[PDB]
Amino acid sequence: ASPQQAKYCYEQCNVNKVPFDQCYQMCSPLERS
Repeated sequence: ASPQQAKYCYEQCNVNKVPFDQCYQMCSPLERS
C-alpha cells in the first residue's frame, strides 16, 4: 500500500487544476477500489 501516493494524488489534483469530484474520480482507484 502507499497512503503517501494517495495523498500526493489528492494534493496535486487541485494544485494543478481539477474539481474535488474529479480528484476523487482519479485518485479513488489508487486509494481504495
